Amino acid sequence: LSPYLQEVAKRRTFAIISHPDAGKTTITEKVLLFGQAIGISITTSVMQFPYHDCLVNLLDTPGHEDFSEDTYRTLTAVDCCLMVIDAAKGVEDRTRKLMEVTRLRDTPILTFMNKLDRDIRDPMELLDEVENELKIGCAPITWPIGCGKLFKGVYHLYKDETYLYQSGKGHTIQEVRIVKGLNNPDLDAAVGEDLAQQLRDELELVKGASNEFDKELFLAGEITPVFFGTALGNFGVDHMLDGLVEWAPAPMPRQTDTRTVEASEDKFTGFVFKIQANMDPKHRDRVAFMRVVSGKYEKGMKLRQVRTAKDVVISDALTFMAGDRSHVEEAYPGDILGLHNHGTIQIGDTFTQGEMMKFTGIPNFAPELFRRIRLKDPLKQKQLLKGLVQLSEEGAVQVFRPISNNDLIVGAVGVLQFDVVVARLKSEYNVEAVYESVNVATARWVECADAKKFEEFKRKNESQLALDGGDNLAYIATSMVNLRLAQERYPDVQFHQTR
Amino acid sequence: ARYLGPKLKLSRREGTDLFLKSGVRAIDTKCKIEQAPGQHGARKPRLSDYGVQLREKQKVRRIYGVLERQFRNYYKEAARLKGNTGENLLALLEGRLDNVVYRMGFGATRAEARQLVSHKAIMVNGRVVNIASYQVSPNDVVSIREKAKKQSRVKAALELAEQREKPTWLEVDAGKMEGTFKRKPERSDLSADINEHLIVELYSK
Amino acid sequence: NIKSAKKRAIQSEKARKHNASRRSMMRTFIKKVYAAIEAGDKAAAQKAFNEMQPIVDRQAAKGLIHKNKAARHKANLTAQINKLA
Amino acid sequence: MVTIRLARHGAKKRPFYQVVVADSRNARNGRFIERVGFFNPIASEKEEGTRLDLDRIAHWVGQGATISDRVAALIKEVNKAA
RNA sequence: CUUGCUUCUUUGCUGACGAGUGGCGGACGGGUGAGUAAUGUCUGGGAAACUGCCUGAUGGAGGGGGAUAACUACUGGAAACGGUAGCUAAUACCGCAUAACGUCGCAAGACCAAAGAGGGGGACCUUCGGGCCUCUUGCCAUCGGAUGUGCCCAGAUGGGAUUAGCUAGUAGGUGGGGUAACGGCUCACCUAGGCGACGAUCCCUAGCUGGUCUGAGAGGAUGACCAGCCACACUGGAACUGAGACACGGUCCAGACUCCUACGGGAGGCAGCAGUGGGGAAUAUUGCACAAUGGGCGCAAGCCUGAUGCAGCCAUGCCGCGUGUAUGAAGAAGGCCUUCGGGUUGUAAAGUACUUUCAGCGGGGAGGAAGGGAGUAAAGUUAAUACCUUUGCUCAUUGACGUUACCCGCAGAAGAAGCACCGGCUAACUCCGUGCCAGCAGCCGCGGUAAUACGGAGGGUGCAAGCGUUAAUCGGAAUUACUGGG
Ligand SMILES: Nc1nc2c(ncn2[C@@H]2O[C@H](COP(=O)(O)OP(=O)(O)CP(=O)(O)O)[C@@H](O)[C@H]2O)c(=O)[nH]1
Repeated sequence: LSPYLQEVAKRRTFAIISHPDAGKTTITEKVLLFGQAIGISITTSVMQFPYHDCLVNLLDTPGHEDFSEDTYRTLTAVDCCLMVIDAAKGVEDRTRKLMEVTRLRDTPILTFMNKLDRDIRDPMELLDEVENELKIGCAPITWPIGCGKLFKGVYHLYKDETYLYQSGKGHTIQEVRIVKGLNNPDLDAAVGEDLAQQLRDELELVKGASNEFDKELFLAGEITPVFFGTALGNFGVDHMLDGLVEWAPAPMPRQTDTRTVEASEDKFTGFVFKIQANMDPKHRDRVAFMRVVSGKYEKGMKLRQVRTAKDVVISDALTFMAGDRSHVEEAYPGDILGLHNHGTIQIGDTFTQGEMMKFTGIPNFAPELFRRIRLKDPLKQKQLLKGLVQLSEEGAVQVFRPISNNDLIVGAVGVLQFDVVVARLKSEYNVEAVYESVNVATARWVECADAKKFEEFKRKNESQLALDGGDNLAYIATSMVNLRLAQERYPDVQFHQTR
Repeated sequence: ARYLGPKLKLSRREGTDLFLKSGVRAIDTKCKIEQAPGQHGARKPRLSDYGVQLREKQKVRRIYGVLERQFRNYYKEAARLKGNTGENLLALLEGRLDNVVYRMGFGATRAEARQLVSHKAIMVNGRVVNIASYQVSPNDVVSIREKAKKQSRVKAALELAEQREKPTWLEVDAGKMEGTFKRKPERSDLSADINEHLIVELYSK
Repeated sequence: NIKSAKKRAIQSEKARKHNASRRSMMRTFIKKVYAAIEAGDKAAAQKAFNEMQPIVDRQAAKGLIHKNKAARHKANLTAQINKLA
Repeated sequence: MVTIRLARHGAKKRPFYQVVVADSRNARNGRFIERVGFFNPIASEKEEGTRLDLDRIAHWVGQGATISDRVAALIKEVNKAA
């Protein structure tokens, strides 16, 4: 009964994934209220928390199809899963892609139906849509009142608690009085008799057409529980905290090449997930989000870079207290740090204290080559010859340099390159580079062959090479026929994707 | 550092035998000496004063294997000594370790002697020296360590030492390969042909 | 600036009244003798000099005066009071 | 306050100290009154390892110089009966 | 409840220790040359001086009092940050006694100070708070020594005469005040002086020097790194504490710029180490440790040290090593030239025999380490074999560099060569392609259909992990001539 493992059990992970326009930002802003801490969606934010019972971390992500290449590798970081589905949107291709992600690792999933101020369909129809278009069951607990603007209450079943709702509470934290009973006629007078009888008939349909809760099958995520309430009315997310305490388990072990490393061992396993597109007040530091679930921190600990095999002393470790990058602080294991890296560590570089093995991560994809950099106002190119190389290590942006020293290609795996265009208006970013249409086709398949054999490959077509982010040379990708000639050229390679 | 190239073309360029390709074999006559430095060897040059000074400098440098900056340092060390500069410069060139190993007969050529010094074989006063720029002090004893002694490469190349002049200012034992260094060489003893005066007139400006 | 050794500041505040107050009363006694120089009474001048001498030597003892300022005061003030008498 | 102390001359990984009389508020390589003797910590057995003139040192002891620990160890190295 | 096994409230009674009073340090160490043409620096003297910490000598260290923080109760402010009413200690503060070669004064005479703590104990004495004996350390006053700082004078330390007059506290004197101290340093009175063509006043520029580079020397530019001094700490001004600041990480006021506010008011000054924006052609890591030196405090152990000792990056500069050595003609293939005979690349490459310097890997492994801690013995000290100082002697030991320098073994020539020039100056020649077009060039200069000068191929020369170009200084330049011109 050592307190080390007892507060390992008090560290839990819920990141947040949803549909576009679902309400990630509002619900994270309002969970900032619930712990006494306080285009669309271009950031990632971590909220550790000043919470009372446990210390459950958050990890935001941009939700789109062209976005969310962050969450393919940071849903591997997070043990659990929060889903947010709107009724006007429903189960769409975003949700099917997210469930294709989450079924590979069997994450426990608690869903949260948002936007209870708007118009919402029948609850049985929505649960049948979930159970049909996902083929994964569910067990509802509550259901609010009626339709439209009539949603003014919450009726628990496994807690037997009836709460009411007040309007206009988005700015301040207010409390609504509690009615205990279920068959209270005063509740029928305060709510409305016929609507409450319809709600009781729907709860009887829930009791006659659903199942109960599980604990061992909750870990696999077969019957995923749902939760109801709005994100603006300051009401429905206040009941989420008890479920976050009671349902989520200990942080699970993660797979290495040898075996799974549990949360009671040593040799801190914090490899880097994102190198995020940073805001730059005076410095970059790029970012280091980590997986330090295993092992309690030390202030003067000396990490070991496994892929370069070097003893690197890192004494500064930023904790994300309420979004602001706080002071030099050590913590309890199960948290995510932020360190100060200067062009040294890429995505997924592993860390131990001597176990020289690797994980099974990096689900990053191959890009789709959009246009160029042609440098309007051609004075002071060095802010993009440095600062976009700062972005070239990231999973979204990989800058391609041709030999002719002009026409530098911005790598995008998504479509919307407005992120970098907005990022070109910073303290060390002042060049515009307005876009047009220039055709470079297919992804530049990165390959660096073994010695004595790629030399003549460089020699025969020396005008057909291109430097990459990180001093790589793919081939050059103008068409599929050139890649067929490259495969005909037989480049025998110790292959590493870097993507 | 080292030239490591056509060590036979240099003797054709200077015309005189620079002793770079000495070897076990005798005077070769296998490269058409004195009549072909290169493609245009039939041309007779104007051969001015700066020309003969530079050819004399390059001749002495490719005899002794010293680069330009290092030979300018040897000239700076020659102009500061007593006597006259020209005797002191050739005494400093003879005071190199590889030249002493060459005069002992421990190696056929000068580059082979430099390689024998470099690969932990030549030892003076019980202290092994690998770099050939060691200034040999008077009254020293040079030898070869027991782990590198007589792996035949010193042996047959010692037979060439039976055909050389075997000068007075150093003595070899030739039974255990233990040389003995002595007083500094006189100007009228070392090779009797090279001209220090052109080197002094070149480095005087 | 934030410093652990800011105590030397406010303690010097604790100095800048008290020692100076002693300096204050010191010079007022000196000025009292100047009143006798404006009075012409040699007996009152001698009484004021005998009143100011041990206190100015005590102020010279406590590190405030380097016993050459107060020595100069005793010298020229003695010269004035025996030139008047 | 005067003191007799080492001055830390030499090159990197090649120390060569200078025992010297100087004020404590001056720099290590700074202004000094006069130098007396020297010490070489890498002076393993050869023709000379340590010179130390005890007359001027005794004169500065007669003036009130505070001897540091290394200079006192050198005084105990240069012994009157050894 | 395994009754001396464990649970546990009080308790400063100990080892020790947030905060508070107090002592010292913070005026050293570190950073920059903004300002400065003499208030600065260097050389050489001098008196009208101070000097904590270090140390020598001679004496004292006696007897008392009042406040206050911390701590309590209330209360203002969001915070920063206090106020009111009480309690208490000191090596904190203030009187009284007491003085001398100390201060004043010609003398007579007057006055001037403190602080006690820690270790051990025989007899006596214990209101059982302890006195008392001894040792160590601290305090006060003077005379000194050294150090450092303050002050004065002479010489030297850029340009401009298209800067020829400048000065009114100005020049000096008397008297008062002031400074650790002479001093128009500062005020009252008197005279009209003072500087200047041997450059006064004004403008621009600039930290000064030992030194660096070049030069035979004399000279010229520079003074970046090492070191001494001066000046500065966002700008200006001002004082207090303190021996030493009119103050980098102290205070206040006024101004500029960022940030918080509950908007009443406050916080800040990287010309510190790191790191960032911008500038520019151009310059590094938000690293380890007090292991050693030095500085601060403490008796000591111990604490801090972005100085330092290092580690990482940059061929920025110097130096060394290697990228193989010996042998090897069919004088092979390919390229270039040709009078198409042949020559050149070329012992170069292939082949064969050895070796592995340096990198890769696996093992030993110094030195920078002196000290400090515990125990024992001896000599001092003292009543004391107790405490304390010193010296031998026994034990456990103190490394960031560090996967150290260095040594041994494994494997395989295996992983390691570029850059400039080729008309003369100045080292090296041809062919092909344009054709006064493209172009090269440091100067003579070439290219107008046979280019040793442009571009390409071959070959050679020079330097070498560097090579060319650009920028600056000196020499050549006796073309700034003082050496040394007309
Ligand atoms: N009335 C009401 N509006 C809501 C609620 N939740 C979200 N919204 C609205 O829906 C929109 C969702 O905004 P946002 O929080 O940025 O969505 P998002 O989930 O972060 C988008 P993305 O998935 O890309 O990260 C906003 O206009 C917000 O006001 C809710 O509970 N009630």
